Amino acid sequence: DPTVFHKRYLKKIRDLGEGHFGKVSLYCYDPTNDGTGEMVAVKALKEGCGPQLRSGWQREIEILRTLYHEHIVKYKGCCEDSVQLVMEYVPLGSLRDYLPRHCVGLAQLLLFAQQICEGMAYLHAQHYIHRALAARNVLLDNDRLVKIGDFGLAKAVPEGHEYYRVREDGDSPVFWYAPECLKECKFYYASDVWSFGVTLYELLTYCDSNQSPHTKFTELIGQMTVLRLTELLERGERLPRPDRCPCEIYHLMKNCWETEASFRPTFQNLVPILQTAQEKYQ
Ligand SMILES: Nc1n[nH]c2ccc(-c3ccc(NS(=O)(=O)c4cccc(Cl)c4)cc3)cc12
Repeated sequence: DPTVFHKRYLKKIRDLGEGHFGKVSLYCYDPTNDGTGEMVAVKALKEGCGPQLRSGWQREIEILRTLYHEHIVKYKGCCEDSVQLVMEYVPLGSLRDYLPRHCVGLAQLLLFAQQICEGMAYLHAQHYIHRALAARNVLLDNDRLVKIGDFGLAKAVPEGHEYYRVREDGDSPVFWYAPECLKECKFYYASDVWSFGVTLYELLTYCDSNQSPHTKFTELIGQMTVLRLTELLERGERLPRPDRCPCEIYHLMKNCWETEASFRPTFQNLVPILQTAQEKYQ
C-alpha cells in the first residue's frame, strides 16, 4: 500500500536526470488532491530497452528495496502499468550539478566524501559492487547530507567471489574505471574504491568540466583511448593534485588509485581517515 503509487495521482513537475537506459523525474504524489501530498523521484526505463535491460531493471528495483542506509536514496515503492521506481526526493540534486553553482568549503567536501564512504562500506558489506560511483550519482539533501542516488549498474557479488566479470560496453564510465576493469573486465569491490578516488577528485575540482578526468586524460595522452588509458595507468600516471587539495588528501586519492587492486584501502578504512581529515579542517 505505501509502496503502491497510482499514475492517476502522479503529476510531473520536472526532469531530474537521464542516462543511456533510464529517466528520473520529479513528481508530486497527492492521492487526496489537497496539499498533504509529497514530492517523489520517479525512475523509468526509456522506450526501446532490450530484454536483458528489462531483467536488469527488475534486479535494480530489488537491489534498492534491500538497501537501507542514511547515505543511500530511500526506496518508496513502485508505479505499475512496465514498472516505475518511486524514491524519496533529495532536494539539492546531484553534486555534479550542485558544486559548480555553489560555495562548498573543503571541510564540507570531506564530510560528503566520508558519507559516500559510509554508504559504500554498507553496500560492499551487503555483497554489492556499485560500478558507477561518480559525482553525478551522489545526491545532496542539505549542506550536511548526501545519498548514493543511482544503482543502475549495481551487481550482487556471489558466495565467495572477490570480483564480478563484466561485459564490454561503450556506455561504461571509462575515466572512473580501475585498470583491472579496462584490461581484464574484472570488477572487484576494490574497483569501486578507484571510482571513489575519481569522485573525490571531481569534488575538489568543483565538478569543473575544464578540470574533468575526461579532459585531463585527453591532455595526458598528448577503445584506442581505453587502450592508451590502460598504459598510462600502468606506467603509474594519475590525475593531477587539484589546487585546493591538501597533500594528505591527494595521498588518500593515490592510495585509492593503487595500480594493484589488493593494495587499495577498503571503504571501512576510508571512513575514519576521512572523518579525521574532515574534523581537522574548518
Ligand atoms: N533529486 C533526486 N531526488 N531523488 C532522486 C533520485 C535519483 C536522482 C538522479 C540519480 C542519478 C543521476 N545521474 S544521471 O547520470 O543523470 C543518470 C544515471 C543513470 C540513470 C539515470 Cl536515470 C540518470 C541523476 C538523477 C535524483 C534524485
